[PDB]
Amino acid sequence: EGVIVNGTQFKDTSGNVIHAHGGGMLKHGDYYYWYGEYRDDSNLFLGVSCYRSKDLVNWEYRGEVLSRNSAPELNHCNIERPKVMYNASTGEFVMWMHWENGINYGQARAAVAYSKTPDGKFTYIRSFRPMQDTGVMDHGLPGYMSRDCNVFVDTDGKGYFISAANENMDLHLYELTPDYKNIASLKAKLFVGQQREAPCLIKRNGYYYLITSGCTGWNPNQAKYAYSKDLASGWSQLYNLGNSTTYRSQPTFIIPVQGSSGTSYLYMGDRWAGAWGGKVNDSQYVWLPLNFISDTTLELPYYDSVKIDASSGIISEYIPDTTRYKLVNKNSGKVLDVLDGSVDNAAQIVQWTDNGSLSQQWYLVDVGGGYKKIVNVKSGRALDVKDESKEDGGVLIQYTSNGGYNQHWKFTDIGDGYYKISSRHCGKLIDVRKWSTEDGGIIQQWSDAGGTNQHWKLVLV
Ligand SMILES: OC[C@H]1O[C@@H](O[C@H]2[C@H](O)[C@@H](O)[C@H](O)O[C@@H]2CO)[C@H](O)[C@@H](O)[C@H]1O
Repeated sequence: EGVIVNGTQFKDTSGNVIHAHGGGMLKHGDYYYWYGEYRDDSNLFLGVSCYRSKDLVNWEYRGEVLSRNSAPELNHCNIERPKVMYNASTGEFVMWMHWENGINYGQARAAVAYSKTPDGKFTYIRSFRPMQDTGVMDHGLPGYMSRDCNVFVDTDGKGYFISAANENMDLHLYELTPDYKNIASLKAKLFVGQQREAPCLIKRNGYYYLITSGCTGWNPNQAKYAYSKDLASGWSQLYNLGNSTTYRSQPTFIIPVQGSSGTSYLYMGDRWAGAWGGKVNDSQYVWLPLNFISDTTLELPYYDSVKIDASSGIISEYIPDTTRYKLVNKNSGKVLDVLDGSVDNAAQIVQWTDNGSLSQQWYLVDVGGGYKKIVNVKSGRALDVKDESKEDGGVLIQYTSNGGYNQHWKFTDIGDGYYKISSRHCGKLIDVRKWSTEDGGIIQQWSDAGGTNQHWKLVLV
């Protein structure tokens, strides 16, 4: 039962709430290590917890790899978004983070630590504003400002540290020295004046991807991403990821989960309790699979429950009720299907002859109220009203799950095993365009006209 429930606080094997907010993860040896920070009673840096696991669902407490006792300046300060990276050369784990006074946010500086072991007590080094010796001034103080940060290890073995500089208006990508413990140079300035936060740097197939968020404090916002063949330059524009609130969370880290079947990229986020006036320690977590439609097209769907099999390297949606269904039209006798049985995103939904194919099989996931999710079997995509249309003739397609109301459907029994499937967005029924009775008939959205082309029978398979 390797299933995770988003919007909650995961519990470790001990039965206690996991506290690794704004944390990250590292895959070394046979274990996945989850680092993170958490405040105390005075909302100050208490410690950087570390959790270990092989299945990525059951986490074991390993203590604080970093504490407020590890250093004199760690006593009364703010530490958030701590990330850990491994060095093949040295053989030691280097840890980066964001440091503040605890009184204010004027000291936008980065902090560094390291240890010979992953779950061992780290030794704090120093806190500083990158390029301090260069003499450069960034808003009153020497050295580039450094708040929200993250680490990345390239294929060539070069370490990288990224953080928000120039009052969180610009992103600075710093190249680290071979030891990962110092900054070697300023690789490039990314997305200037665009004010992107909570950056996550990853790589797939010679393509670098940068998942960022907006700057609106606790309030969740529209997450975005970009790609490039080179870190120095060639970066694309910003493309929206997830919904308008990133499913009520903020991106924190993204790691490749490799297994026998292949590689599935895992997304980590934080549902900050600050949104509803709660303390940082009451923040929940949101884990979702990061899917790659193409080298240039990314997808971040929202599953209320996610199943993970680290061994095989598969991250997909968890369906509570695996019961398969066929939706047969009363008028045509055809069943609900996907055009050309495609698994592509935004694929047109059409009616087709009952041929017992996968494309014609659908799950039904309850999502509160009298509404449900109609999910295709051949493709985990959900039945969706294109562009959240509220007009007659509005085409229906299969799209990535995004918790949108244009993906919620209510079944209204009309008798004899037939239903009127209305959308939650406007209330219009699933309709076969122009009363079509042939294969390829466009499935659309239309007002309840009492027509038989709007009536569907639910059949178990
Ligand atoms: O493309 C399908 C997709 O559309 C979303 O609606 C978007 C729409 O894509 C976009 O063109 C428009 O500018 O904004 C709409 C929402 O704000 C749906 O949300 C999604 O479920 C899919 O249907």
